[PDB]
Amino acid sequence: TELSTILEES
Amino acid sequence: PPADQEKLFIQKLRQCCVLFDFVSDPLSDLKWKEVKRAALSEMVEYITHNRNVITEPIYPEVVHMFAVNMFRTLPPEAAWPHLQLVYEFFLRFLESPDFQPNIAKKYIDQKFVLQLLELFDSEDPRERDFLKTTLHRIYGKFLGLRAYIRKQINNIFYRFIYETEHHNGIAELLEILGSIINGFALPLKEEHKIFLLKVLLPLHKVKSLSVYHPQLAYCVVQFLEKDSTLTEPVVMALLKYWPKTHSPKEVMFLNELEEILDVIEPSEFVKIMEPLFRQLAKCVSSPHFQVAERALYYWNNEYIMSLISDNAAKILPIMFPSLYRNSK
Repeated sequence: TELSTILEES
Repeated sequence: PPADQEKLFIQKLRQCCVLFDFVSDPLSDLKWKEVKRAALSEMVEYITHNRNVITEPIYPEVVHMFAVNMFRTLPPEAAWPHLQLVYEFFLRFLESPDFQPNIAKKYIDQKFVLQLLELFDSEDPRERDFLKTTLHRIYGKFLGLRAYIRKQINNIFYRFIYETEHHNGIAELLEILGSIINGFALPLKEEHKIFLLKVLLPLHKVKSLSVYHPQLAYCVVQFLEKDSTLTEPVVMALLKYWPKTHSPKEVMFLNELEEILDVIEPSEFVKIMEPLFRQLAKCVSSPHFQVAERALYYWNNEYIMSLISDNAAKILPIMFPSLYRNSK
């Protein structure tokens, strides 16, 4: 579990 | 057309909300634990592989079943087989391509993510790993909760720095934020910059830094790859929070300091190179061999020698004073 990036804004 | 398939799903979810504990009769207890474990395993494989099974009435039942089993009082655990299946079932519920956040937002509210954060103080690392993945998925799918989740994570950090100084989920929370920082928008908003200077940097002061240090260093480096302007107050803060008492703890600062130098801009390097190499010179002459070995490894870094060769007029008189002087 490295956790994928979460984009703040599209 | 017939809700028999949906009604049985709701039945089995509601059946898992019975915290019976038969006691007295051990056989009836094992029979109950089996049917609950079997029902959970059946629903895990059902929601993972069958398509179009997460209908609208299923959402409130799943969130209720998760809340009745998970949201408890943390012990100061033999029931983990059941708990693990509930985490797996909820994770497969969130990750399903049929999962609609427009419907689940009515039940994954602020009160839910607050009780989810209280569980991060669990002493079981397997539980914190499931909580880490679960909250990471909730943040990424519920935009109406992102501001609230960031606010409550800080409240846990402020209490950990200036009050209790005890929380078992500091590392898992920092691992989640590292993925949020990597996706921050072009002009870093003030909220994120205040979080770096007043939360992430003071986290180096806590004594239990050795537990979450790899995760803390990653969040600090990712901040400097987004905005290189923040390099100066970060490096000067590490030098402030640097352990003046020569101990193996300052080996961790040396690792974080090289990881920063690997992404530092040249113009940002010359602004803090003097106070940094003055501390670095103290480490190469430290009585603790372990911290001198780690500092001397900086020369093996290809990029760092390039910044030294370009600033030899100021860095060399600091590292090797008996061999290089300086003037105007």
